[PDB]
Parts: sequence; C-alpha cells; structure tokens
Amino acid sequence: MVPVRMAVIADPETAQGFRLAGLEGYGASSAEEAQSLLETLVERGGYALVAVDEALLPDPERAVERLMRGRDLPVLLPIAGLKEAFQGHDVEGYMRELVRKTIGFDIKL
Amino acid sequence: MVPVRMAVIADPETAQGFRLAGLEGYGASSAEEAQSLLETLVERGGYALVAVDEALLPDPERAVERLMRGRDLPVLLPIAGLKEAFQGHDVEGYMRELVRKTIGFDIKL
Amino acid sequence: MVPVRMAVIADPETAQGFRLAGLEGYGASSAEEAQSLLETLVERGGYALVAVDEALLPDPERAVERLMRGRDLPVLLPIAGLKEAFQGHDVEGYMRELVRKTIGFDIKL
Amino acid sequence: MVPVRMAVIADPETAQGFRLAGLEGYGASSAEEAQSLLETLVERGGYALVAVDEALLPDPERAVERLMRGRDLPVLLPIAGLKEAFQGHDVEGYMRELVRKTIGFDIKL
Amino acid sequence: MVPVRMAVIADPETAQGFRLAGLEGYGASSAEEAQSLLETLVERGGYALVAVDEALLPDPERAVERLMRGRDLPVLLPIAGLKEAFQGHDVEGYMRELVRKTIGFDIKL
Amino acid sequence: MVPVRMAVIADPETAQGFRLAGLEGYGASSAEEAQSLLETLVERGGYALVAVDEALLPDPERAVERLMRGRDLPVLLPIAGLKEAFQGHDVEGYMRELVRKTIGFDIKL
Ligand SMILES: [Ca+2]
Ligand SMILES: [Ca+2]
Ligand SMILES: [Ca+2]
Ligand SMILES: [Ca+2]
Repeated sequence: MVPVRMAVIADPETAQGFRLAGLEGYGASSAEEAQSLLETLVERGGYALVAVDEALLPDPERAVERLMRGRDLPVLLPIAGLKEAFQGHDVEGYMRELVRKTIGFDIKL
Repeated sequence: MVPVRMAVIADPETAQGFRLAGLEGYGASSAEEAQSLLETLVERGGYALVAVDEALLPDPERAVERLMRGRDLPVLLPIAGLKEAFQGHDVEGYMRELVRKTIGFDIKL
Repeated sequence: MVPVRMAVIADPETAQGFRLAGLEGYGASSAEEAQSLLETLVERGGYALVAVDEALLPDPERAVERLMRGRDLPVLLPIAGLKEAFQGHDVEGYMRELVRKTIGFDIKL
Repeated sequence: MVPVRMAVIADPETAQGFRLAGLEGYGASSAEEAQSLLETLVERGGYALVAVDEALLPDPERAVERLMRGRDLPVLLPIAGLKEAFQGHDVEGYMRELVRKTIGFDIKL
Repeated sequence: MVPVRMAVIADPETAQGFRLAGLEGYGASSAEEAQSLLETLVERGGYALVAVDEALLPDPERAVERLMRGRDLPVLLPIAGLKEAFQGHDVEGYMRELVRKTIGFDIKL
Repeated sequence: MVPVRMAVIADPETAQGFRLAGLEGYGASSAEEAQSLLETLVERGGYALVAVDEALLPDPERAVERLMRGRDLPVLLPIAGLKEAFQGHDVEGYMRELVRKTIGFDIKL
C-alpha cells in the first residue's frame, strides 16, 4: 500500500505557509503560470492529488487537456514492407534511405 | 550533437532480423501490442523516431493521441479557501477534511 | 514474509479512488486499453495479483495467452557439432557463416 | 544501432573454448540447465541470437513455447463492481476480503 | 541477527499460493526442471533453505551431487616461471604465446 | 565479439609487474590465498582464463574440485503435503512449524 502524495499550488505567500507546515506547496501568481506547474507534477508522477487555489485553476478541464499535450514524443513513421530490408545487405543503410525518403531527413544515426 | 536513436516495431520474426542487424527492433503481433511498446519507449525516453510496420500503426495520429493522453491523472482539485487553512493550527488535518468533504473519498495523508 | 504486491485495473475515476486510498490503481476505458495496460505492467515483474474490472476483461484466460505470446525472443539456433568451430583459427567468422547458412540473416558480430 | 550479441550454450569444455575465442559461451550438462540458461539470457535481455548444441535441445518448438510461458504468472482476477470499494472507508480491508472470497486465498497486503 | 531466507519449489498452482501468502514460491512440473531451479537459486546465492515438494525431488542426494557440477569455471593454467615474462618487453604478447603454447588457443586480449 | 578476460595469480611483486604492463595481476603469498582469489574470480564470473604460478597451486585438480564442490549450500528439504499449508489459514506459520518439524531447528523466518 502506497504513500499518497499531494501537491498544493497557491499564491507564493500561501505556499510558503504550506511549506512551513510540512506540505508540498508551490507558488504561482497567475493561472497560465500555474498550468505549467501542473504539467511538471503529472510529469514527475509522484502525486495522487494537486490542490490548486481556484483563482489559479478556473478551468480544470482545459488544464487537463493541456498537460497531456506537453508530452514530447518521438516522430512515428508508418512503413509499408519493412521485410524488404533483408532483401539486401546494408539494412541500416536501407532504413537511413527509407527514412530520408519519407520525412526528408538525414536523421543522424 | 546528440545521438539519434531510432527504434523499429515489426512482426516478431522481422523484429528479430532487425536486432540481428544491430537495429533496435521490437516485435508485436497486433496494433494494441504496438501501442503498449510505444508507451514503454516513450516512458524510457531517448528515441527521436519509431518506425512501425504500417499494418501495426495504420493511424500515427490516433496512436499519438493515446501517448499524450493515456495518463492516469491525479484528482485535480480547485479549492475555494486555502488561505483559511492557516486559521487553525493543524493544516494537515484541515486539508485532509477539505478533500474528504469535497470528493468524498478520504485521502491518505 | 515478503510483501505481496497487487495492482488494480479499472474505470479511470475508480482507479483515482484506489490511488487516494493508498492502493496501486490504474485507469482504463476499454478492454484494449486494459490489455495494453496489462502488457506494460506484466513485464514490470513486481505484481503478484492483478484485480481487473470484469467489464474490461471478458476473458481472463485468453488475456493470459496474449501476454505470454508478447515476449521478445532471441533467435534460437540449435547446432550440431558446435565444437568443430575450433578446427580452424577463426571461430567468430565460422559462426557468422554458420548463422548465415542456417538462417539467411548475416549477423553483425 | 546497438551491440549485436550472441550467446552459445554448449557442453562445459566447449563453452570454455568459446570464451577463449572471444564469444559468450555458457556451459550446460543437461537439457534442463540449457533451458534455464535460455530463460536467464532472455530475462537479462541483450541477446539477438542464442546458439545451442543440439544435443542439449530436445525440441526447439517446445523450448520457445516454455520461454513464451516463462513470463511467470501474476494471478488475474476479474471483478464485477470495483466501484463499491468506496461505500465504506476500508478500501484495503474490502480488497483483501473480496480477494479471499474469490480466489479462495488470503492475501498479504 | 538476520532472517533466514527460504524458497519453496512446488507445482505452479501451489507456488502461486505461497507467493500470495508472502513467501518465495517457484513453480516446476518435473524432477529435472526442479533441479534446474535449484541450480539457478544456488548460483544466485541468497537462500539458506529450499523446501521442495517431494514429487519434484525424488532423489535429493543426487540433487546436491549435481548442483556442485554446474558451476562454469575459467580455464585454470598453472605456469612455471611467470617472472621470465619481464625479461622481454611485450608481456601481453609473451602471455599470448604462452597460453597458445599450452592449450592451443589464440586468446583475444 | 567480446574482450577475453584473463587473470594472473602470482607472487606479490610479479603480480605488481603484470599490472604495470596492463594485465590483470593478483598477488598471493600462499596456496590458500591463491585459492581464495580463484573463488573470488569464479564468483565475479567474467574470466575465460586464470594463469597461476605453479608454486601456488599444489594440486590443480584439487583446486577445481574445491571450485565446483565447495561453496556453502542451502539445506535441501523434500516435503510431503505443501498443498496442505493453505488449507490451514496461516501458511507462514504452518511453514515455520513444518521445517522445524522436519530438520529440528526453529528457523528464523
Ligand atoms: Ca513538450
Ligand atoms: Ca489509463
Ligand atoms: Ca513483443
Ligand atoms: Ca554451467
């Protein structure tokens, strides 16, 4: 059974009070500015709950939408006939070309 | 100049061929296996690119939408009086009741 | 005693409840996402039991078998007369050639 | 692009010879010691190819089938109404008891 | 003072049940498979006792006998006059030629 | 194709000279210091080869026999009726009693 871990986002004064009382408080002074803090926490995904002063989280739904979309992803390339990289003998080569011809990259392998 | 790391998702025999060639090949026998491989690769972190047999990724956009999304989220909680939680002299107790009052679920702090 | 580690896979809001309560819940919205979850999980060897919402696991037998079949395997090459590789002065090259005769894939040793 | 690694499973003396020659040889004196080495190599994870002295491999289809079944089972327990672990505030109690009804087993959480 | 580490080897269903109870159960279905399991545990090192279903250990003296003949060893080469290697300036080359003079093998150092 | 690892066990100053020339020298001043070092190298696991000064190796077949046939074993306990440990209600303690029962030793589990 696991530690439940909770973050609190409030105004910087208030967050310092939270800190001094033994809780995990984070200062934010505007909303957008809170939202970025949230991605960072759902990032470092210790937390079961983030309590946010409501003036700093007026649209809970929209904030959710945005964190999810800050995930840096690799490029994904679908390919027809991967099998045919074994037809010859520079497989690495064949993929370097394959990719280069698809996305225009001399992807730096 | 950072290293470009590429992974390859193909049918299991094809994935074996890539690995024998010194490429990072991973085998999957279906769409949903491919997607779970994507999450593992994302979770791990250093891939600029995943190349996927397109019978296993017919829809890079859908797949991307699940990587950004998949996330289990924290209960995100906008709270109307965090500042009042310094009025008493047990902040930890006040906050525990504030969650319980609110979302019904008692939280384990 | 050694702990017993359990995971619970459920509807996304019930999963958050499990987290708040100190258990190790995971949200999933369909049967797919749920086996995609399983996959991701079952390679993280720690869990002894997995409790899954009946709705997201209409067949606990077949879900097993999918997961068994998901393991990436080295190519297994039985060889007669492995020892012959020491008749000459080139075991690496002997082996690379043996692999190629046998499996067609020219391994990069 | 990565190190291409092969292991060789042979009789102890032969395995010593391969290790002298720069290859990763493991010695086995029975089929089961080889099957155990296969599983260990696989669970370690870095091998594209495993060569095995045929005299050590009674049935290579079977040996794969065992590696596929060798992921080593987290008991799986489909459950009707997980939601209602929030009727009363002992989510854990409920779980250990439910599990005990279902699986006929106590569990140590 | 430090708790005695014990493993249990039993048929897979039972082995699963010992795990749910917090104990270290490992599943096997034959005398040979089980001896393999003894050897992996023995090599792996931390156990003071292994309790084995007798159906899986019908000959436990022969079992000991074997555990202690599965250890992979280096080739052990006694040499006269190892010093004399310091008289002519290519110690590594001297040693290469030595080993080859004694066992036939050109070693890759 | 991997680097071949060799060690050299010789008198302390000869071993220092092996190190100054880039080889893996280990000093021993007695037969029993030499046998310790072999055990330590065997136990690390890499070495294709261990060259030992003959003066430190009174009996090489004894040396090998001690390597195989000497490391400290797990007591090995065949048991009748392990299944019967669940059909109590306290497996952990039913097991404490059953091993004491047998060997005589209230072992520290
Ligand atoms: Ca981003
Ligand atoms: Ca989820
Ligand atoms: Ca796979
Ligand atoms: Ca061995």
